[PDB]
Amino acid sequence: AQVQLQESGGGLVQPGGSLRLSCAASGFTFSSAIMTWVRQAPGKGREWVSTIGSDGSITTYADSVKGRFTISRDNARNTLYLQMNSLKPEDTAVYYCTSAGRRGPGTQVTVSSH
Amino acid sequence: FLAMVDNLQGDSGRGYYLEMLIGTPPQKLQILVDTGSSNFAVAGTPHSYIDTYFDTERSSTYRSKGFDVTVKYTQGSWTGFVGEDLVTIPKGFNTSFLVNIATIFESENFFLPGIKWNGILGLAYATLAKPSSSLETFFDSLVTQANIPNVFSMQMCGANGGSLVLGGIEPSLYKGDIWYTPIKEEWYYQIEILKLEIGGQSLNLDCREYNADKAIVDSGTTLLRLPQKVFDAVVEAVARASLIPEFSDGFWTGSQLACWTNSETPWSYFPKISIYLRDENSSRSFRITILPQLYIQPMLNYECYRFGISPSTNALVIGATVMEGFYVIFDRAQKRVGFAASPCAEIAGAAVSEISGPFSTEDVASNCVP
Ligand SMILES: CC#C[C@]1(c2cc(NC(=O)c3ccc(C#N)cn3)ccc2F)N=C(N)OCC12CC(F)(F)C2
Repeated sequence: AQVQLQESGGGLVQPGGSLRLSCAASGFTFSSAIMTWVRQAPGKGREWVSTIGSDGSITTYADSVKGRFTISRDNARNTLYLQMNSLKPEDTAVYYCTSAGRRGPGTQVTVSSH
Repeated sequence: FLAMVDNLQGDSGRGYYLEMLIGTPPQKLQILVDTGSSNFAVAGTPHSYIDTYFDTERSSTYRSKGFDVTVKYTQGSWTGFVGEDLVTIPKGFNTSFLVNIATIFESENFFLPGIKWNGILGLAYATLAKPSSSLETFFDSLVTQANIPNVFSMQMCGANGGSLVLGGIEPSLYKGDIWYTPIKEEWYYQIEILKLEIGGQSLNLDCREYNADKAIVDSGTTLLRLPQKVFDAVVEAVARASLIPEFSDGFWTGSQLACWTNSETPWSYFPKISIYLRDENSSRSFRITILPQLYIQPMLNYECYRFGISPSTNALVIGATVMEGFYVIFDRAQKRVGFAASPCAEIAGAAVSEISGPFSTEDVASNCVP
């Protein structure tokens, strides 16, 4: 069950900006897996962002991104998404997807005012 | 972690179980803490030797994966549906966490008589998960979603209750030093045994004897289980170390109880049993030690006792017989098991376990696992 995962879509945005991240899955039955987004900035504690259940109807969010971010998936395309609006500088970090113990490499999100 | 102190109920026969709240609205179950399996498996229909089960139809957040899980083992078997739902751990967390759940509809030597739990919390590694290691484990769900370290620790006090600390080590649960031994293979909590000593005397066995197929740490096994050759050698050393008229053969194999005048306790004439574990530095070991009172276990005018050690086939299982002596630290982030002397592990004002170190491993191979 070699759970391989690869995120994309980060970049450098301004306050009030937006991004949409994706995560391509292979190795496992994506359609049957709980999928989670986590973030890690340097020098900080790891922080959960959002989880989604396998059929997509069940989704939970960290209070720090409730109503600013939205998690979604496409089972037919073995792809996980995260839409991120109202970006704040505190949102800066490496965002990654995790399932069953395993994670991809991550994608960088920077919200710089400078 | 103070919220997590004394969150376990039970003893070594009931099991140590945690109160878990599943679904919406929440359904309260009593869940066995099992470091020897990797599924969150609960009772899905009513059944003999249980009062509650989780009714998936009465949870509005429940989601079926549309497949079944099947585990045959030597004692027996269990079969359930696999789904997902929201859980809380009230003696522990505020928030609810989305996890996989197996709801048991059929089994054999699973729900054995006198259990108080109606499910199992498998806290071992992904590799044991069923139907496959892609079924995210409860603890891997909780680490990710709750933001805790990849560590938990367990103290059993039934030698009442105990503590499952998810996330760390609680200092008020141990005194003295933690000693850590490496996890050799992340499936079970498989650790390397280097020597058993009874009454000061080592058994004369190749250290390989104690690790084919595996030595593990399992809260979900009641007794100290030993490969038949090892068992037979522990029994022989225990009886020679004893010098007092013999126990019955029936005692040693679980089929007989030995009894005394509620007054003259049997603990003064039996030996210590010490299991040596390899330290993180391979040249060094440390020994965990159980007095008679943990392996000669009480069950009007007479107190009676069972032997707390049984034979196995392919495993040396460090179960509740031993973990009842120690604060046991499952440090998955550092690939090691830690042991400290449990302060609650005391009877009639005597400590029933000991930990000491360090000793030389210059006499044993560089690896005791085959
Ligand atoms: C899922 C699961 C599982 C099992 C299992 C364990 C148990 N365990 C107990 O009933 C129990 C009672 C008292 C104490 C104490 N102190 C601990 N454990 C029951 C059924 C199982 F099925 N969990 C463990 N650790 O080893 C026995 C197995 C069956 C198996 F598949 F080989 C694994």
